[PDB]
Amino acid sequence: ELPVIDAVTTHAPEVPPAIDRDYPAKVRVKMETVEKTMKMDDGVEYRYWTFDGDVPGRMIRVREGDTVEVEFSNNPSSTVPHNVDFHAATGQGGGAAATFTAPGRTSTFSFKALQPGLYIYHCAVAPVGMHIANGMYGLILVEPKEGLPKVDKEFYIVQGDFYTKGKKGAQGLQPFDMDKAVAEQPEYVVFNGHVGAIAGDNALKAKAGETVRMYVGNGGPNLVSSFHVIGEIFDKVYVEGGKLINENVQSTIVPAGGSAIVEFKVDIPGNYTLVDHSIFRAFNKGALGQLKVEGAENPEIMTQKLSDTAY
Amino acid sequence: GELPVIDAVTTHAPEVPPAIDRDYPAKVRVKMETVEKTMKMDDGVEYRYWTFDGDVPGRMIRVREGDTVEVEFSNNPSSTVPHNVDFHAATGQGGGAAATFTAPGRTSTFSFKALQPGLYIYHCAVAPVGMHIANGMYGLILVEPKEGLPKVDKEFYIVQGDFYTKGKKGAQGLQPFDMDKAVAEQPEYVVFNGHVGAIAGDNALKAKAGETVRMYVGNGGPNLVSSFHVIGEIFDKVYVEGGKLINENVQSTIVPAGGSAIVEFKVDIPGNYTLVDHSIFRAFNKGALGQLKVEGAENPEIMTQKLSDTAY
Amino acid sequence: ELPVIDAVTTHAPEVPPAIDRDYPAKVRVKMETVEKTMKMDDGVEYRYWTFDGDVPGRMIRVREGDTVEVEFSNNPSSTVPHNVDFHAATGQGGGAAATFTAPGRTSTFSFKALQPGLYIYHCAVAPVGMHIANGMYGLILVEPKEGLPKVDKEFYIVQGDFYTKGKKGAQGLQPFDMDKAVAEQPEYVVFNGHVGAIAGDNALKAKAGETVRMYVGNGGPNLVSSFHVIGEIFDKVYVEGGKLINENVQSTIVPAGGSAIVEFKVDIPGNYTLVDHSIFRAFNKGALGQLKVEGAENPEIMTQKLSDTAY
Ligand SMILES: [Cu+2]
Ligand SMILES: [Cu+2]
Ligand SMILES: [Cu+2]
Ligand SMILES: [Cu+2]
Ligand SMILES: [Cu+2]
Ligand SMILES: [Cu+2]
Repeated sequence: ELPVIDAVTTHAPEVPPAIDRDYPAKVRVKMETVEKTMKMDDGVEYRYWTFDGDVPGRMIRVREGDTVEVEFSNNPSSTVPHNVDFHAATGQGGGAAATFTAPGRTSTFSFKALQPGLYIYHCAVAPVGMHIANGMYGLILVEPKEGLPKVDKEFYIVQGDFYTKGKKGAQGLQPFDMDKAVAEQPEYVVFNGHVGAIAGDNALKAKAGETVRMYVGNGGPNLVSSFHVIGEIFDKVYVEGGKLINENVQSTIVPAGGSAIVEFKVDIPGNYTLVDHSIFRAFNKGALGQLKVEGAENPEIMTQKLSDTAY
Repeated sequence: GELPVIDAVTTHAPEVPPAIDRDYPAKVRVKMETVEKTMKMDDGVEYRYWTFDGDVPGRMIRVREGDTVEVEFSNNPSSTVPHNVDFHAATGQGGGAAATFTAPGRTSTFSFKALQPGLYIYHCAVAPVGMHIANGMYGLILVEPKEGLPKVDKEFYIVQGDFYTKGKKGAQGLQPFDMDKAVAEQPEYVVFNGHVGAIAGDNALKAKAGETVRMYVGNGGPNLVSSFHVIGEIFDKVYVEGGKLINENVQSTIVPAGGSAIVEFKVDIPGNYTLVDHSIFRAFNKGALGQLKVEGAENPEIMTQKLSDTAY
Repeated sequence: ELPVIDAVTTHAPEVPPAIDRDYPAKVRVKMETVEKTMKMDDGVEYRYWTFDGDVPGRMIRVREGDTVEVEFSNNPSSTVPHNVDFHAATGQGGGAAATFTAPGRTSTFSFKALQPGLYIYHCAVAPVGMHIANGMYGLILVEPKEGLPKVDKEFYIVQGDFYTKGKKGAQGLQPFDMDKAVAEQPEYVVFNGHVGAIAGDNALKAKAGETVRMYVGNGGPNLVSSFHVIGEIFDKVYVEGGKLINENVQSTIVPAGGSAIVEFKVDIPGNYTLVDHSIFRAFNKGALGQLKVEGAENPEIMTQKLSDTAY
């Protein structure tokens, strides 16, 4: 039958390596759900529900035609059951029924990855919106049979909207707020679970001259992202994460429960800012990340300020 | 004047008219009636709907690019206001709205040429436009390419809409339209085909394992943009924004307000597949949830049941 | 080096002429920021922050491979500094750092236009959302080296959402409302800065038989547009302002901080209404424009009302 291979899965913002196999395999993935309290912002704590200890879950990377076998464990300290719906999976609930797992239990199931693409996976236990809004989502990349083109740098980015009882900035442990969630009025909108998770000392890094690809998911639960990198243009966009390629795009829509792949070349050093360009989200609710690029200046691409005079 | 005349075959949702087996233009005659009527929105919740032909959405029309569409548009004498129709398929003043303004008890006729293929919203455009749309007056007209569309085993007609009631969702009785919530874009219900449960439970769509499925998806709005997804399926093909461009291997696709999309997939194994707007509180808290029930033989090679349950 | 050329820029809804040049140039652009009070609607005044005296800024048109040299002046009557982030620019802030300009000063800098497309530019001084929400955005078109196809008529259209302390209709000078902006609850949604800016006596004009191209931007700050022209179908859409072309589209998404190009032939006379088809925006918040087309009727394309009888 098919050979068995253990999956390499990565914590955001890292991405598993490209697959060098030209035949189908049974790829074994282990996942654990963990409820834990973490910092959403300075002085603000939140009780996240997570795949494997953070938001988003770890990235999976398989090849079209693979069978994906999932061993799904719910930590005994969890208060509720959890499960997983893979948008990459064809069949009931994307796997949700087969993976329904009470605290302190393990479920196993498998599915065939019939189509390439970049797929959200998320918990689907009722009330589904709360399980997602507490942070239970990630991406699985299903490569085309021939692979994707080579790039220098790859990053794993997932946007989410969060609903707290207090206003943004209100200190302490902030509970989930169902009324704000139903009204689609989030207090925080973030990349990778937390304000500053990929900014500042957590900034992404590259060098001038390098090609960059970002695997961008939107776990929602509710918002649609107008995704943009300040100071860059997307040379290529895989539209809605599908096969169709657009070029020379400044800002691209990432549907709720959907994805996009964007590619660009960083030509000169600087700090490049990832945003949701519904711009009060970025500068007032947290939807802001950084890519720091080192290397040599090149005035032919962009200069510093050349003069300052009276007007 | 010398074209043959064909009576249109139109369908109530979720059904779709047969494919056109024509490689030549015709004059297609369409009859429409507008009716105001109280129906159930949800358990114990009633709503005064304004409708094309007695339900939400209106009946689906299907013609071929290059056809002349002759519309006979009647407003039921019981209606309280005039109604008309703007076809996004039509080129010219108001998409036909200027030519179809019809008082209760009257009938208007006009015609237009369907110059471009696509999947087009049609809706009432009487002032105030947002209320006429928000009360349910929208449908789809499919204009086929001259060579037709590929064959598929099953076709469905789905239209999302957002609704604005004075009471909160669940509040019992006849709920009036709430202008202030509509202007704020804060709907109480978000539904497929006009009502909670319209294509779920006993009303679920039906297919058999092995069949290819095409869904004609509209968004009448008035206000929301849909992130459309089928739980347990991947879109093999998407006609982007309802146009000529085809995307493939898409999990969730944007349906603009007043816009559309065509999606296609193959249902490989049995199960209950859920249509949602994946702005997910709309799906599970406001009604934007449909079901496709597929019967046939299991296939563990596509997906298994739970294989084991052990202590962790 | 490069020949130096002065830019021809235009106030909306006009577009600069097509570029016939077959060689790269250094294109000099002068921009001034001005804060001024203008009418938003009948009896409603608003303190706008503008590029060159209105909303949107003047449209810039250059050729892929040009160097764009910007002379950026901030009027001494301004209360705060202003700058510009060009989405067409590759590098720090899209130029925002290099163009940071206090009231009464002029900055200069330059950047190379590396990719064709239709790009938003906007102010990026903190708080970014407020500078954008007060009116500081425009479009720059970067033509492909071979130019775009010829059309008869071209228009410059930019949607924006505005946040006033009072409800829509409230008279007098209306201050910016930060709370409504953070909540994404605008009072006005308009084309080109004001209610009626391209309607009525300000309507766009064409003649039956002409091909029309609209360069459509969305300055936001927050809303995504479902752009539609009542009575027309888009023959061509440059998706998200990029290279990919869709055809036969009734309504297209314009991302926040993004753009689209749409093209259609006007076949018969009439009044064709530009709307955001999130339709309460168009008929209750101001997102309504008009294209008046003169010429001969053609009943084979659409008839008038042919009869009115009893039912
Ligand atoms: Cu869960
Ligand atoms: Cu999902
Ligand atoms: Cu009506
Ligand atoms: Cu419409
Ligand atoms: Cu400014
Ligand atoms: Cu920007």
